[PDB]
Amino acid sequence: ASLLDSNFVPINFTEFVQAISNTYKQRRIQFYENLKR
Amino acid sequence: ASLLDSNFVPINFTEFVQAISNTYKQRRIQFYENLKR
Amino acid sequence: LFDENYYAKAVANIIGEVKDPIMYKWFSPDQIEDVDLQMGYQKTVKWDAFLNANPTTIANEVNTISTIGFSSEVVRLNYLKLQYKFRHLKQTSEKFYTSDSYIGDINNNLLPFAQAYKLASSEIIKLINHFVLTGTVSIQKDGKNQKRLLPNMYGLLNMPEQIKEEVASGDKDKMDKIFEKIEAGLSKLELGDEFSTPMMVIVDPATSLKLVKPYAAASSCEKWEDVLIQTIKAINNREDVYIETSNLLKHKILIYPLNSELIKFKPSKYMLPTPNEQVDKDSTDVAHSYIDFVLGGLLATRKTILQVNIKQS
Amino acid sequence: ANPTTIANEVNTISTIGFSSEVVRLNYLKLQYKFRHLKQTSEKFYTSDSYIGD
Amino acid sequence: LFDENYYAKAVANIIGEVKDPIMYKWFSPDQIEDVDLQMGYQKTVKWDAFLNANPTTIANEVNTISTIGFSSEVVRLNYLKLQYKFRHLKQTSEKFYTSDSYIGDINNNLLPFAQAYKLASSEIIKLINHFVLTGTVSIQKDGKNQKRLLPNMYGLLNMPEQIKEEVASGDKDKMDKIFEKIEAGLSKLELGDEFSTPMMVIVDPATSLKLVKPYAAASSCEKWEDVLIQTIKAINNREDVYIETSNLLKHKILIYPLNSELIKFKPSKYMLPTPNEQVDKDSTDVAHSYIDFVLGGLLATRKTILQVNIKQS
Amino acid sequence: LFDENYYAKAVANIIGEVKDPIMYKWFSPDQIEDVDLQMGYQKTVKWDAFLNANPTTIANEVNTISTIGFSSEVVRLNYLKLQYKFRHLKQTSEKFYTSDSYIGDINNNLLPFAQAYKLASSEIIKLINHFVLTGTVSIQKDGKNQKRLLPNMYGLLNMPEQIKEEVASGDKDKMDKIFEKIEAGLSKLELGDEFSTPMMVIVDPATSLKLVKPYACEKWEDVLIQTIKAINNREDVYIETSNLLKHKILIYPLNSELIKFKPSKYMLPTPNEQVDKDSTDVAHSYIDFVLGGLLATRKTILQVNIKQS
Repeated sequence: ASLLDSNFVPINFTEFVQAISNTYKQRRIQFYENLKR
Repeated sequence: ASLLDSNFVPINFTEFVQAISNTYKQRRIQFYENLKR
Repeated sequence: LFDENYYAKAVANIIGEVKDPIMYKWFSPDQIEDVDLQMGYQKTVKWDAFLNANPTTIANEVNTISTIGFSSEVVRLNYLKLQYKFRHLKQTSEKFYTSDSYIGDINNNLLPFAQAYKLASSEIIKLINHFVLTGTVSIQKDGKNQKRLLPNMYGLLNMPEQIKEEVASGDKDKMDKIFEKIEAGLSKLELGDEFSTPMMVIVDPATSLKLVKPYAAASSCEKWEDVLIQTIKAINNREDVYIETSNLLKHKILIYPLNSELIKFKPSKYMLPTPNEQVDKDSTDVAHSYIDFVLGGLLATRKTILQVNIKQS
Repeated sequence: ANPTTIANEVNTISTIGFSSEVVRLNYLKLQYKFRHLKQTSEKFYTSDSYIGD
Repeated sequence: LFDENYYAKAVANIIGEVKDPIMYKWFSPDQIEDVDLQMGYQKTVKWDAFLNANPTTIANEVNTISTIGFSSEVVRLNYLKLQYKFRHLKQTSEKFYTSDSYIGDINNNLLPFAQAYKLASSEIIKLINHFVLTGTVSIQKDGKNQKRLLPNMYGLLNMPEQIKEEVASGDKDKMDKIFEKIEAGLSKLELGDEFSTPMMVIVDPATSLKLVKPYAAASSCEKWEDVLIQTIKAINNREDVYIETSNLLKHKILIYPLNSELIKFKPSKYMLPTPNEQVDKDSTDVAHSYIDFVLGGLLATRKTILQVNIKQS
Repeated sequence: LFDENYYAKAVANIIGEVKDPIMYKWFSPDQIEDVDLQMGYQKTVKWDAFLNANPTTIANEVNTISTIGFSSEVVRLNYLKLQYKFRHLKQTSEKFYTSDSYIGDINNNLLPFAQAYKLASSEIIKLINHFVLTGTVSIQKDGKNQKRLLPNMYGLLNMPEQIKEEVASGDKDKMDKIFEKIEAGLSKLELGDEFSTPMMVIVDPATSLKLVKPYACEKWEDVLIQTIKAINNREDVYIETSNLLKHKILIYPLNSELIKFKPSKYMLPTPNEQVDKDSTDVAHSYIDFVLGGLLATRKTILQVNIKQS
């Protein structure tokens, strides 16, 4: 579950926090995919 | 309306408190039924 | 409600594990009748009738007839509401405190809500049983720093206008003297027309261990308990006699009838511990909850409780 | 402490505390040594009644 | 949830605008691994062997022989939870505070929740980057009045047991002197068998300015940066050398390998700012909110980081 | 909302038991116009036109024609948000206090939310009426310990740049002297082209008592009505008595072109969403209201003050 997919529906604040963490990790991965040294 | 049953679904805290009181009363009656001096 | 209030849901899930109060064994099923009140007083009215003269003989024509009168008595019972607060872990934080075979913060003495509630409820129920037996509220073994209570709030041990016998300190280990005092009190009991009823005795463990002795030269085939049961049967018309042991007592013997016409317990329907809706929250993982309970509601007739106190000084 | 009487307005309430105890059981390993005859030396100590010196 | 919690909905709709941390550039994708923990510690056990004396010559009869000893080390990484509070306008009250082209009270510096959260998160991410680079938490340019952190919580610049070189105060203008110190530190580095890895260099803006001057008459083709790249390639076996400039640094040069076997960053999965569920609400238009974040989790081997400090006296 | 929040439902069901403010009797229906604000200032712009010269006769060929100009004026009105807090019984705890013939603790003077809200709203409405009539906020009969308000916040009595007449202390009981001051102020009133309007007079109880004595078979009240009818083109003159005033007389037109009341639409008491709760049976609620919005033209209100010493 991530905030990148709008189809995600958080049921409670716990799932909301987990989704935030997953979104941060996914953006980290995307940044390294788009990084070109 | 008792907490022993599962069919009862409280709608508010007042109903929940009444259910607690009824559960205590029912447990007392059951204790007296099972009591053997 | 259960979809929103997890604390209410957990209380519902764990309310079963709390054990029944031990005070239920001190009363017959008919003697306990609940009332719907939290704080305040409730009045009970009792009505009697009396004969003014001898009956009239109905013969030929008569207009003037003997009359029957009526009278009433009013008794007031006070009830008091009391509350406790306890700390616990926030529900959304337990995942960071779960362990291999336990949940909670041992170094900080923090528990999940269900376990904390169960333990607190058990302690409160013990306090309620102590009040019901003794009529006093205190958390010290010396019985000091007692909480001041309202009038018309009594227990089985401090109920006024009952029979009170005392055994002297030099006789503290003489069951013959103890039974002398017990029989004197049993003679002074005034049950009226309700004497044909089962009777109940509550003794402390030391007294029970003295009762299990053979009757005293020491005799055989008869115990002091048997002697006591026969003596009580003498006054209750060969009815049932029950004996109970309670560590709450101390050098005390308490004898009373199990008749709802003489002693009746009318407790509030909210006497046993009940959660409060208010839950203190914060930006940390520590929350606070509240538990409520109601005290009061013992009604008795005068001179129907025998209280024997053994002195040590 | 003694419970708190709920009347009018109040927010200072008596508390119920909790404690945890860790019970620990220790186990100790001990050893003895004893002298005896070597296996191959028994036949030189096998008396008619018994075996040994 | 989003039908009930406007603040949660706003956070979900605003989280995209918050930019990525710049510390990701200082590491390789294989050097960052998340750990599921908010506050606490992680342990790692490493075994080692050593020679206690010269070897023993086996000639004729001898039973006293030199020994080889063994040791175990436990490396502990601490993770610490931190929180900030900020004030904002209430959602129901935002309408009375909207303006022609903006929402918020300029006179009192009150903001809508989304904008306040975004700005606060940006500031917290800046603080996190500063911690990861330098290993200290402070809000003063002097660097004093630091927060007292737990032991075993270090950054790339204060990691102990690493190569540290100091360029004298009178030689701060001489790039050849600076390069002499850098070369000495590069020689003292000990990469072992994991030497073949890309290397990372972080420099301050002034040093970046000094690096573009021609190598020393002066050379007409090569610069000091090219010489530095060749020198580092000599010890990393002609692997890639990446150069970065950070305004956070002041007259300090950091050189370290981008190898997960030598340096590993295991941050908490909750390290980056996260909103808290608790919201303070009164009868006024001002509300308060909380942001949580976790610090800690840098692990490095001994003598694998070169830290060159240029004295500015 | 009415199933989740009980207090909102109670306010909805009991909001119809609060009487209308008595300040409505001092204005015509066209004079009151709400605005959408809670706190701050709102600027009102009044546009006017004027003739620069005599009109041009259109005969044969003409290019140079008389012009009509325009002018603007900006008036700034300040509004202030005020609040009160009151204690009441909690909804879940009402059933333990629902006695017969009354609900609530008589001994502790604790009420259910609906009744407490209704009473508090009535008191706040009385305070609002006092502000509208006088322009000051106070809870003392002497009028001391006044709350300091913002500028550009005026009532009918303290409005600046109006006609002020003062009757000397020695003539406090001389209706002829008071009437002389009233005639002077009525002469100094400047209504212009809007003079054909009904007029409103507000007096204190003592002046009301003095207005029924024989004129020195005619009454001072009749003489005053005739005097005002002499200037308002023989239209209605309404006379009102208020206990909020003390030795004061207020005369002003009931015309929306000269005096206009522009209250905030949240002026009347409104419950606040915040409710303070704890583990006991007592809870606290808040009521908000907004003050300000009176606008008038210069020299259109006559204020007569009878000095007592």
